[PDB]
Amino acid sequence: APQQINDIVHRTITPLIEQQKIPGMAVAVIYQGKPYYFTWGYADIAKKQPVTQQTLFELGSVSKTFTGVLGGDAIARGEIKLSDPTTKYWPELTAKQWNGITLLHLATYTAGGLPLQVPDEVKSSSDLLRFYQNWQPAWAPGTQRLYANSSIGLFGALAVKPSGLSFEQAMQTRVFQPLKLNHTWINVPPAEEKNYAWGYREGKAVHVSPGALDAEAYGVKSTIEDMARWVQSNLKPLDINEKTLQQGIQLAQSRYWQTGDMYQGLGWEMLDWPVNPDSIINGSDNKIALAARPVKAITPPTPAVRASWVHKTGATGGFGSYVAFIPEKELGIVMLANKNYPNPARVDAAWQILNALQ
Ligand SMILES: O=C(Cc1cccs1)N[C@H](B(O)O)c1ccccc1
Repeated sequence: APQQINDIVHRTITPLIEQQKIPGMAVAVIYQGKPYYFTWGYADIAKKQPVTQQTLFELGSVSKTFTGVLGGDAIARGEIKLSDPTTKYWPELTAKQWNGITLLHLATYTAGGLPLQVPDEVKSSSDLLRFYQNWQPAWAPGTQRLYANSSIGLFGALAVKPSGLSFEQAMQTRVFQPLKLNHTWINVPPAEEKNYAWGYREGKAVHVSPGALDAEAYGVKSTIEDMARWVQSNLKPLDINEKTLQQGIQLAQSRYWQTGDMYQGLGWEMLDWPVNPDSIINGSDNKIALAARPVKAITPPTPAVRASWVHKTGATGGFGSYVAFIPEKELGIVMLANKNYPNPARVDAAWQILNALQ
């Protein structure tokens, strides 16, 4: 890598790994469109397996960006419309609080207070119908944003219904394969287990547990190479050959709602560039990011703005990920770690690196 990239990445990440006691980490910097990779530490402490460019990490909520894009692709295919009521795709959702709640509200966490987590007790498909039927919104739809797995998770499940494909099959066929993300998975195959890093929570090696709508909200595992390709795809959607996927990417970066200086896309979150680093750094902290906040509708949504800082944080019990890019500068970064460490530390490091290179 050019020495400038080598230096800012190592001078920023090495201290981070030491301060946060991260076992293993992989970073990709996309500079002028080309990827540069960096790895440190361990994917499996006990077995002394190092992190490599082929190591799989749990992406946690960064998976929502894939769900948003898959949803965008379904819209582009004419299979669903964000203005469609949720009941159009789940007629069994007859409870009256659902009248007025559209796929847009589900995708953008504005349905009226759907909860952050789907309860552990929910497993069967009928357990899920019961959970949503019994949920009582705190607010009218389209008035407040409350980040929630049960919101975008349901959007993902419903978005693929017209296709008749399972969510995993749709994701593989319509997003992973076209983009050549050949080492990106919702369920890690046995052939790839040798590369699946363990996550570490309080020193214990752990992997994400099965849960309702897990694939849709936090279930993707990927390598640093495939994630750099994901960043390149989102930085330059026009280079993508598959028409509906190119449009879906563009739709996921449209600005649907505004809260403070942040705009909500489908999965992706965006701020105008140049950004005030404190605004995105402090903003990433969980109980700012997970708070109930009033939203202003952007009517109609603003098409993807090239001069934006587009990003998403993600975590599972044992992993912490972060992706951010700036279309206008053809610049981006992916940070994958097998410890769920504070979001502000991720954003601070990313900003230090990208600001140095911009
Ligand atoms: O819920 C998850 C995945 C899991 C975290 C712990 C067990 S599964 N992730 C989202 B996302 O990374 O934003 C989340 C939700 C609530 C709090 C922190 C993270």
